[PDB]
Amino acid sequence: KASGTLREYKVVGRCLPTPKCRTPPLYRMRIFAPNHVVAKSRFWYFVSQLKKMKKSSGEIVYCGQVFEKSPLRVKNFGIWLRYDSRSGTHNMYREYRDLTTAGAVTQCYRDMGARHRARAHSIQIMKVEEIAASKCRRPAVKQFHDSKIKFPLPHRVLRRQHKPRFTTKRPNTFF
Amino acid sequence: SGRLWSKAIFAGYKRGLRNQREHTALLKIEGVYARDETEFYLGKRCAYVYKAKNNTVTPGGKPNKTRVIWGKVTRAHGNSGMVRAKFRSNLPAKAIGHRIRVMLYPSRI
Amino acid sequence: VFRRFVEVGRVAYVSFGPHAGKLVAIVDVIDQNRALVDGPCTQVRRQAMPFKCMQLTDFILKFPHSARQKYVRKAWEKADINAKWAATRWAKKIEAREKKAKMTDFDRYKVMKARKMRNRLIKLEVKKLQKAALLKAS
Amino acid sequence: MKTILSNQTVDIPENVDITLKGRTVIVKGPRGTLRRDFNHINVELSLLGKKKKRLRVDKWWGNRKELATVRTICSHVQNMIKGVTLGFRYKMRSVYAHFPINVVIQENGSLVEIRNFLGEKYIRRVRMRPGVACSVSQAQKDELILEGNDIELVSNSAALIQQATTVKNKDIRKFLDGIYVSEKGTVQQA
Amino acid sequence: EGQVLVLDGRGHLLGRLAAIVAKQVLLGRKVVVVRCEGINISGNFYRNKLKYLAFLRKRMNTNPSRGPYHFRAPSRIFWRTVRGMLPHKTKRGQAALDRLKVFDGIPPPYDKKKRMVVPAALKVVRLKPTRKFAYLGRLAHEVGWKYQAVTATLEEKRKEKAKIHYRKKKQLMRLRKQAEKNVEKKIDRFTEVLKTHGFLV
RNA sequence: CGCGGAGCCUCGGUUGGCCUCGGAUAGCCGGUCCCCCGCGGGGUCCGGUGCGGAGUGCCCUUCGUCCUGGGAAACGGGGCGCGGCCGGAGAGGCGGCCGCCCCCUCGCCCGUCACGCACGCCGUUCGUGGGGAACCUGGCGCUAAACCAUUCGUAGACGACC
RNA sequence: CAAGCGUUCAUAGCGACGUCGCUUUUUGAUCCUUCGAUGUCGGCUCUUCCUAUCAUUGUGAAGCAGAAUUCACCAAGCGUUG
RNA sequence: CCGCGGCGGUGCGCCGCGACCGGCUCCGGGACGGCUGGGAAGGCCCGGCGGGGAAGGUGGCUCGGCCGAGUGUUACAGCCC
Ligand SMILES: [Mg+2]
Ligand SMILES: [Mg+2]
Ligand SMILES: [Mg+2]
Ligand SMILES: [Mg+2]
Ligand SMILES: [Mg+2]
Repeated sequence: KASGTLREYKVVGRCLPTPKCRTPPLYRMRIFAPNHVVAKSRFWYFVSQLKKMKKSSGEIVYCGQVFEKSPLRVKNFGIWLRYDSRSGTHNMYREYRDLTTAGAVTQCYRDMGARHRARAHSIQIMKVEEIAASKCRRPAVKQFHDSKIKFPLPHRVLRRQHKPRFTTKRPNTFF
Repeated sequence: SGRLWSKAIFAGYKRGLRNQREHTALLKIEGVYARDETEFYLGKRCAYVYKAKNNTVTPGGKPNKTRVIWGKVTRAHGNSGMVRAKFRSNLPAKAIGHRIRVMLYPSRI
Repeated sequence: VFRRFVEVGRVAYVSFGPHAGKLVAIVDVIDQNRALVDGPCTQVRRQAMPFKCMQLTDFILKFPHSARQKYVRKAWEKADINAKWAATRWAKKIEAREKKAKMTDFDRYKVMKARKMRNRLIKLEVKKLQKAALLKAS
Repeated sequence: MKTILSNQTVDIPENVDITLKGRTVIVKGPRGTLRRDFNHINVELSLLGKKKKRLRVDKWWGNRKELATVRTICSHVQNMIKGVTLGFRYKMRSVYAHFPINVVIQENGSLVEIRNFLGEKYIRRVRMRPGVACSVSQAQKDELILEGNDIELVSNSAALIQQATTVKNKDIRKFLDGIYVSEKGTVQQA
Repeated sequence: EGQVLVLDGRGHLLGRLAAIVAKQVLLGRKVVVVRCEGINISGNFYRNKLKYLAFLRKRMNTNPSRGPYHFRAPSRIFWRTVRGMLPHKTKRGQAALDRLKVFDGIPPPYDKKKRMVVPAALKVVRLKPTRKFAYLGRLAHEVGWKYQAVTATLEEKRKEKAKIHYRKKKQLMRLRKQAEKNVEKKIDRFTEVLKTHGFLV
């Protein structure tokens, strides 16, 4: 796996029917990836760990986007996680405060990169779930979280440092 | 009585790093720092202009001391508003970091 | 000391990006670089928008912190931004840049002339003020 | 993790009048006037209390290590206020077995002159900083009094003579001689 | 742009500037960097001193008068850094360096010219405010300048002078503005045509 | 020094911009009624600007020629026009400011006519009295030193040096 | 890491059974270069560099009272002889 | 010879133009299909049913000229969700 900006390529797939068992079960995984072709591939990595199921012996029935029910409304995304460190393999609760499940983990994958040097091909999402106000543990998130919430954008650099690559005026950064 | 010939520098000829390819020159036009910017400069005539020592003929004139390799802008060259231009004869390297004179007169407005 | 307190409801002019040069009410703050942003009457959907691409104004308005379009439709509409903006010094030096780029070679020939004689009628008075400033010194 | 806000109010008394030039705080009370620049630390110093009741230091888009400093500025300001109201007094009591450490101040404060520490012929001299008035005490035997408005200045100067007076090539477990600070206090107590 | 450039070194970043200088030197543009004492460097004071002293030990053992020349003045130091970003073995590289010109303090002609500033090499922009630094002035001193004191006292003398001009120039603008108001009905249908296509609003 | 006539060559260019200090979780400017200092400087108060409009996103000045016969504008400009007093030294090289002669009347609107209209074509326009190397006019000044040879040694291989 | 010694006490000073490294001033392996042969051991003289600090400067240790002594840091500034 | 009429070759030397075509590299438009017969949103309202932050609120405290501003709590809706 790599990345781009992730999307919920949700998927169900049966283990194709033998003469002995004619109506084997079906199973939606929230496979959670950059396009179809991998999000197909990613249930079967994932199902092949859980069930005794395989790309020969199966079929994807339905693969398709699940696409956000509330994408104009900010939300407190938690994520029972699992990864593989250079040492062992480790579980995590983590919170991202984006407004869209996918974009919320899009974060996570970019932080596991940064806060741990964990690459996507090592990570496993157990399950994302949006959380209410309370029942958030991470003070990073637990502050954006109020009503009379208040900023200045203190030491705002200029970008456009090459439009006028030179100038007479020195810049400004108080605004 | 002024520019017309609009101001530009000749930067290098199109090159890799352990190669260089002397057909196509790289032209640094003044006041154009984006690849969006540069679609005007496409197609335009340009001229590396000199004097050199012996006299030479001049259309609408008497024999002058001035000569020119006489060319044309093909296309843009990377994000920053550089341009690639191939003149009729190849440019003489002496000109590196000198003027060339990109005109307007094959305008397309 | 600052004076522009990224609230729920700082009007922000979008410096740049897909919606450049439009005003936008910051509905609510998502994160440490991203807001939930909406410009009802300036034609900008409720969407996420970063603090780096937006600069912010002395103006506030008073929807509350996840109000739903209809309610930021109002509070903008009365309070009246799109008239109060346009009496600002922003709006008049924007809509000046605008008018220089938007200027035919004719217009520019006129100005060349109009300036020149302005700059003489201004100069002769400055010369005359130094005469009076020198006679005052005497 | 960056913390959206941290702040602290210093409660300024009725005696004193602080007036901050941007970031640079100046403080004038009864005793004198002090100044100090926080042109490093980078915070927002407001003087919110009208009449004149509060210095408030903000900090604002700050991670852990600058959040520290909110409180440190807040301190060097209290520490100024105490200095320009009350004024500080570090006492330092000379200590020995044998050779009497023999102190003698020599312009006003300024030169603190020390014969005989441990029988040494070299007469240690020590300058004070500006605004630090040293003086030999009374009502006690071997005891200096360093008076000044500025903590910073008064306690280098303690330490300068406390450190000028150090033994070498011995057991400083045993050789417990020299001059050292016994009591950090104030001139006026209230 | 055209013509001679003058860059005011203060508040810039030693190499970040020099890369920008050196690009334009190679495009035939004449640059004149001024006031190189003021030029400043990322990393803390000592770090870069220690890094300079490392330079000074680098030295051609079998004869040193051949070996590297560790010039001490900031002008010279910067030159070096620009030069390392030119192909200075070759003719265009030496022809380039000649288009450069670099001073400590700010001299005749160049006192008397307005002068520019590369924001993309400018320290306030490029650096974070919670980071440490050297001024190439103080660095240059502790490495073997003789002339931090002099270029101080001269620049103080120049600053005092320049301030006079700034104030007299300030006084002409006050006359311009008062004379606009003292003649605003025989330029009141020219100023119109200015503000209509943007100019002067 | 001025101002004159030809000609090898070596090139780059093709309006200028004549100025604070610096801050950056801050600045810019005004005005002071008031206060202190040396027309200025410092202070305090208020009033404006501050994604900056006495903004390098900037300002200025013009760019086919002259006619003449209205208005707007009217003492502006010139004669390498001419003397005196400044100020400027970091490696000045430039300003600045005062008499007198002669000459001219120009920026913006307009009438009104004109300029080889070369019959769709290229190095067009200037910084150009460039830089440098050779030669034709007047006035005023000028008016050698160096090296060899010799001598000396304070120095020595010879060279070098006193 | 740490079982011990050190009157007592792990670790002032030491430190077993184990275990992780450097280093190329020891010898081995190896046989990459040279057999149209690069002078093959020591001594003298003379430079310069390193630190893997024996002295000295400034320091922190000690089971340092002094005296004397070892442990360690910056440190290679000048020393190392007949 | 004057035609430079019609045909066949070229250009002395420097050049410019045009319209087909091949290959490219770009740039403007405009119309549709599908999809959890797309999610989301808007407007208009209406009639309902619930929950949280939190009030045109109340209240403890502060700061300013009953009003304006700050914090603290129960939570109905006279805001919003
Ligand atoms: Mg020419
Ligand atoms: Mg001892
Ligand atoms: Mg024991
Ligand atoms: Mg041999
Ligand atoms: Mg060592």
